[PDB]
Amino acid sequence: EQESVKEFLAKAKEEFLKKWESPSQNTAQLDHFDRIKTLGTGSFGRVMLVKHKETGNHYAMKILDKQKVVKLKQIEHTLNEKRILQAVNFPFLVKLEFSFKDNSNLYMVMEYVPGGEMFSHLRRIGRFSEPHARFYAAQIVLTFEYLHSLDLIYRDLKPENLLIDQQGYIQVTDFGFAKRVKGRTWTLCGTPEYLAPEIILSKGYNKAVDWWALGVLIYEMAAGYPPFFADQPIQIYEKIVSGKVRFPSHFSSDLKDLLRNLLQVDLTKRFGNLKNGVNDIKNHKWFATTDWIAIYQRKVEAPFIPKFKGPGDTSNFDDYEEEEIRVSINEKCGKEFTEF
Ligand SMILES: O[C@@H]1CCN(Cc2nc(C3(O)CCNCC3)cs2)C1
Repeated sequence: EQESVKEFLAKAKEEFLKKWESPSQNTAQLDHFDRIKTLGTGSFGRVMLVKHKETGNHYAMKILDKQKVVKLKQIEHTLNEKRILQAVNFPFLVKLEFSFKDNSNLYMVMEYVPGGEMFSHLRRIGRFSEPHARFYAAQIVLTFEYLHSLDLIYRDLKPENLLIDQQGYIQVTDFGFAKRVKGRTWTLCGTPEYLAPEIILSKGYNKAVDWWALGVLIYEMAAGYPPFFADQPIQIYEKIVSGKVRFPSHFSSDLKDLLRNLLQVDLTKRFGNLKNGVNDIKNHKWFATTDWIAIYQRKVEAPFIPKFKGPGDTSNFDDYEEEEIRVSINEKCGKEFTEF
């Protein structure tokens, strides 16, 4: 690669390792914030819009229930998420501003991106044109180049995890399955439609699973639906391990060729995992119009800007039952979460 790219990545790794080896802890508390609205909810946590009482700034606060984290075998995953987020720095990653814990919960306080999830915009418009899909895909290619050079795998790429910001660019959120991996890793995790064959088959796997998931994401952005789907997960998995993929006739020949190389069932033949690494993707014909430096510098005009009224507008997120943030009078699971 050009020495300027090599030097960029060498410094990125130096700065990551310094924060990785000495993580920040305990940098706010719950009563520093006013609760506004629930933005999302899952099996062991939720994300709430909050406002800091002294500065007036808005944030997305992820709240994880310690007891549910333990029951669902997510302890190490939640420790990975916070340790990685407090150590990374890249234009297309949502920034962690504070973290802390109390008797009941773990808290990660992230910047609030008001434009909504890419998933909502995709389903409202139907499908993105190839230039629009390519603008987003270029940001993911650069983000994975950064993460993989730090020995990090992301493991949850899908449209719900890509937020659209006030300039129309992507912010990747949700590091719940991200991990530092120097060789292979073995946990079964991720969303069925996006899993690579080697995860489904219980093999030791590597960063090539993120490049498979980028093929699924680019197909879904340009078609409007993912390439492998079915009513039951087991039927999705049969489709994935065949890798049989039919493309819409409106796909360009260059898009089909890129996708056959990202959706390659043999991980040793998959683009992103060959001798030339990410450069097989950056130099592919489907990306011939992409100015990689201009994208990184945020100098390209975006395909659209979300409609919203201000930094606290929630109109691009959906409505959930509003539940208490209860804090037990007694400490739960203190040992398991000592390092958080
Ligand atoms: O029963 C034994 C006593 C403690 N138990 C720890 C566990 N670890 C998992 C992991 O999935 C393994 C891979 N790394 C992510 C977490 C599931 S149970 C195992």
